[PDB]
Amino acid sequence: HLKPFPPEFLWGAASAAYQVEGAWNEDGKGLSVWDVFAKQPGRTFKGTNGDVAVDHYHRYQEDVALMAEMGLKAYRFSVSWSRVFPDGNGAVNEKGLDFYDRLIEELRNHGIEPIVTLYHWDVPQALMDAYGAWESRRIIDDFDRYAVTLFQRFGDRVKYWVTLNEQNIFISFGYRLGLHPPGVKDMKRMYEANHIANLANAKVIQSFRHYVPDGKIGPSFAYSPMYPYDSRPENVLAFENAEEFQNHWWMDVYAWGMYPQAAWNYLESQGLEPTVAPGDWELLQAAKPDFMGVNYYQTTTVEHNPPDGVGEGVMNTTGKKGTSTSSGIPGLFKTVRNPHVDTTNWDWAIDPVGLRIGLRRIANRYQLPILITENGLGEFDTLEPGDIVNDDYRIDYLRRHVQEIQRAITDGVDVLGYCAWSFTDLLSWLNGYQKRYGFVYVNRDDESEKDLRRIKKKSFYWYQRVIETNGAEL
Amino acid sequence: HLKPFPPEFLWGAASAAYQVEGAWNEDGKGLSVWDVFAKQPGRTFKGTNGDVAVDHYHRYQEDVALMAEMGLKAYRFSVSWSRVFPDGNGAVNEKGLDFYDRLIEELRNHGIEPIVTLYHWDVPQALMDAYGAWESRRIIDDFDRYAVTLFQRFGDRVKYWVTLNEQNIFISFGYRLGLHPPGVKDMKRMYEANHIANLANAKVIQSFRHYVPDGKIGPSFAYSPMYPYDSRPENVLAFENAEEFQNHWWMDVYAWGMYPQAAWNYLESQGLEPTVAPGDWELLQAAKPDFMGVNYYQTTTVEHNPPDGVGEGVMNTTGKKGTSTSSGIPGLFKTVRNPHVDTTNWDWAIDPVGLRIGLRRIANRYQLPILITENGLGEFDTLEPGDIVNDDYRIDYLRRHVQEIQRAITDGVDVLGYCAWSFTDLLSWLNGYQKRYGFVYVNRDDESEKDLRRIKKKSFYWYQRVIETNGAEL
Ligand SMILES: O=P(O)(O)OC[C@H]1O[C@@H](O)[C@H](O)[C@@H](O)[C@@H]1O
Ligand SMILES: O=P(O)(O)OC[C@H]1O[C@@H](O)[C@H](O)[C@@H](O)[C@@H]1O
Repeated sequence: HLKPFPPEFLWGAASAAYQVEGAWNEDGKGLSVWDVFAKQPGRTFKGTNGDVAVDHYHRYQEDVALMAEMGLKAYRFSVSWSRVFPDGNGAVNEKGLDFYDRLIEELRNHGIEPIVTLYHWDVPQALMDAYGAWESRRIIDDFDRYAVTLFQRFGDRVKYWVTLNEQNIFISFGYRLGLHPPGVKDMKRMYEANHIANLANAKVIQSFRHYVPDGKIGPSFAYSPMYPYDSRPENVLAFENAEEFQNHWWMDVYAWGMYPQAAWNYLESQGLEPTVAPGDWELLQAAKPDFMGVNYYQTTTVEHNPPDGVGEGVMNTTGKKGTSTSSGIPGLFKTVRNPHVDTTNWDWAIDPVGLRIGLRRIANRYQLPILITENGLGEFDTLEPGDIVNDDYRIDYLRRHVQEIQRAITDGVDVLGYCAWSFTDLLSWLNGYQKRYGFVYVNRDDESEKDLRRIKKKSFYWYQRVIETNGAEL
Repeated sequence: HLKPFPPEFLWGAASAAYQVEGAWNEDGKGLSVWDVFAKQPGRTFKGTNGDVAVDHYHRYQEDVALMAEMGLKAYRFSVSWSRVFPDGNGAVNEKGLDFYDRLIEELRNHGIEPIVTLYHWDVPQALMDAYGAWESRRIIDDFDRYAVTLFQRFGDRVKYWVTLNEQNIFISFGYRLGLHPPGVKDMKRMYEANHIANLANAKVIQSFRHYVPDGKIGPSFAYSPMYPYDSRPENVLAFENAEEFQNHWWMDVYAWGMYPQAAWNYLESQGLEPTVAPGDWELLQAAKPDFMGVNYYQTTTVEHNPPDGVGEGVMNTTGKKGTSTSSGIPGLFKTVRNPHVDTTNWDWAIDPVGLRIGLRRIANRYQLPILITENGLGEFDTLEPGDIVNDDYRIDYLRRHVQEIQRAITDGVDVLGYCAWSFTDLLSWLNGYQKRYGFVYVNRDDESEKDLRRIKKKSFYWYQRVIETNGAEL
């Protein structure tokens, strides 16, 4: 017998500024590292970039009207740092703030709760130019100043805040895999910037307690819960290393203010552990969040990896299912295909029970409320005659995940809300447009920009009914 | 490259008073619940009991000399509460305290560190008669009077103390399985008694901070780390249930003063959650231990268990391999044979890497030092002419477990010592005498005490060499 979703459950949907806004140089916006990075030849699929994206900066009023039509309780979006401080640390651009003000007013005027994400990977290029951005402690006070500006300006209107979105992703992709700005492949630098990002997160949660005392705030972690392949003890030990190295490495710092000891020691033995200054541990431990943001898409199964074994694998860019290969850390663990779940054609696991497992792990380990900030299925959509997009695949994925959430709530996990990814189709950081996540189809592809018109998918109406029946009808 | 065992590592061996002492009615000792229980027909194998056991009460000088010959750094034993308070809570039996004084003096005169266990399952029968022993809050103050009696008498000479030894066993075997005193099969009563023992534990740790400010104290948990059968999400979820219900239910209280939420809610949904009094959480949270004691023998593998599925299983007390059957909680998990490890003739898994995994989990979850208070292999031994016992099976098991401890120390786990179970052969609570654990064979069986003579097994000389080289030579 399932509990119902609490009466004030935030049924949400989410975006990210670069992925959606466009207007990349209007009204005084400065350059971000993704403005520069995406125009480098060969970085992004068919040269796609966010100059226009889906042009939400100009079309937000139509976008919010579709949200109100849908009945969204909440909308999560990111603020573009380079719209607010074109220099990162110089004068504030009032036109930048004014757009987010207009967006929030538009949201409230329709009874939609705004959830403001502070950082979704778009640090101003000037700060990377001036001092290497996340590799310098100077970004801590610059990021604080930016966050305080938003707190003072929108705190009276925004209850829910997310600090850093998927810090493990932009640190990892940006400094170990070289796939994101700044395009670095250097684990020593990766963990230095990661540590500085941890301090930046902690500093702004501290500021938030001062400036928005009645608000709620937390980082959002890209969480892939680890599984052992089988009950072979070597495989279970590999799972212990993987969950601590991939997940606790970040979530223990968010929740407890301290890195896990075994992973630290392994980094120390390699000379990779971050530099620590007086006052770091005090700050990190004094910044408890109200919730743990969670972006979930899939679980990961691991097995034993000998000292000689797998390192970086082969990411699935194409869509040709089967093209991924095992990624690992020699001596600790390597990934392996989970024979008991389906995958998308991008080799992503379809594992809604894994969401319940991950929600249970966070509550069991930290006793924190959880806001699901991102969950969704990316797939090709066909526009059929009569403005019909039949994305039954997308409905099937979201339904099962929402079902497992309800089971998590019945187990006792405190789930504050759920933000499907995404509201409209949007620009993928690297893979262009044809892998869509939206409830609302946007009329463009990789070659033709067309007119960017919004078309309601079948999933739009499925999710309209979910919100109307507070989850009772799925 | 492995770290060495720390220079003050407590290389130990262990026993329990009922299992070893004998002299059940000598020198003013009162009856314990096990004196009474084991003499009820059908409770124990071939009617074996602790009347004589291996007569360590009279023979402790011989036994300590053998410890000294082996070069033991520490000896862990339990104090028989009914020797000290014959009626549990009245006047002290000075002769009872005097035995443990002579024992501790004998150990210190041979340079062996005593590790005193306060409770190893033998509450005096008179407290069971007066108010039902662990089922009544009365026991909190009675157990405290007894602990403080020991603290004041021996605190000057004993630095390392264990409170409750395997609370999860004597509570669940006593109140859920009906296999230990008081022979109850009632889940509601089991969790009430469990909660009272949590309070008794916290109360004496609190008293210890006053009476033995320089000592170190912890409970000792019977830890079987759980494994999922495979990466099937339903099986990983049964692992999450199993680890929380069987392990976190006790260790979270010991480390954090808090029961885990999902397990609590499942018990509440069944009317099984314990009665909580004002001030309980305050006491439980303000009694941090210096270490987590760990009794390890095996891991447990689990799979999905439907709500009509498995409950109590068949236990193996004979010695014929393949007799045990699955046990579980319907709707949460059930155990299953781990196909990737061997088992003993009693169906206990042999999983030395599981010890590393369990030690890693405790450090990762609680950041506590660990004292391994029990680990050993129980098997039939053959006494060969010339008083020779070749127990290579025991050496092999101890060697691989001690090896995995060093890998755990290298990972960063703070392991304070290792107490092999047991120093001499002793009486098994239910299994009689033939399932032997000792380094020192004791000449007796289930039918005759014979001359109870002590015979060093081959593993005696192996462990002697382990200690002499501080574990460099295994
Ligand atoms: O590469 P894909 O399939 O388009 O997935 C990208 C999505 O994956 C998530 O990790 C990001 O938070 C999103 O911003 C992004 O939309
Ligand atoms: O294997 P057996 O004979 O059932 O014994 C298990 C042993 O290990 C633990 O369960 C107890 O702490 C010991 O007292 C006991 O002797």
